[PDB]
Amino acid sequence: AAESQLKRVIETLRRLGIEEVLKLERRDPQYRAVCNVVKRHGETVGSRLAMLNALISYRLTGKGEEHWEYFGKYFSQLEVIDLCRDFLKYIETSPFLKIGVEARKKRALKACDYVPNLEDLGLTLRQLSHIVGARREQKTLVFTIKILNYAYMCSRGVNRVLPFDIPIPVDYRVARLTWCAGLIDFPPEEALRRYEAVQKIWDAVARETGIPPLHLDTLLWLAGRAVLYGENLHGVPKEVIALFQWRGGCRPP
Repeated sequence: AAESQLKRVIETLRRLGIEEVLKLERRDPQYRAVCNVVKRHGETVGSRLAMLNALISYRLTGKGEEHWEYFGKYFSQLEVIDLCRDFLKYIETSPFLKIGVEARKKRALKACDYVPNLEDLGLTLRQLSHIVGARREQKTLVFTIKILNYAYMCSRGVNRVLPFDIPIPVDYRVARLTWCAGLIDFPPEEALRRYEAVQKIWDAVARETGIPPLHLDTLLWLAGRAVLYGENLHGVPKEVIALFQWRGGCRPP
């Protein structure tokens, strides 16, 4: 089943080009928040704020979307002076960051002075892995690279396709979608533990479709909104949504 589902996924996602994915990224509320902050604060400060927000985008109790919207509103309308201090204050203030707030502050503090290199995202990922103390493939780090690409694209007014060798950010949602598409036969909880196995599947999809993993992430966001949450944004077509409804209860309420 897993082999035939992988083929179906590839041959369906082949109907979409990388240029269409890049266009969809402009619609992502994460992109919009980042871009609003970069326009307000410039590339260097805005990219650092977006980076720090991405680094602490975990244990959000289902509020990731609201959290990015709040980030964008908070910093788009506020002067930033001492970036580290201002970020730490934001962590304390946010309605969305209350779980483990002290450890969020400590992680942000580790990265507070770090200036990402937006034109060498591979070196940036390696540096972040040392700063944060995580494997390069860990969800929050690869997600941070995606967010940094959003900041770069917005700042420079360009498209830039991410590397194939940076894997997809595997959170419980992505694990659930992978299971819902019949690509794994072990449950989402186990998949999340074994997140590299999930990444390997999406790396095969990436290679065969021409859509790098961090861009496949965009498609999974849209498909997930439709299938898990019942919010059809019409960013992906009906046949893409249907991929993720292979298993019985993979349906909106």
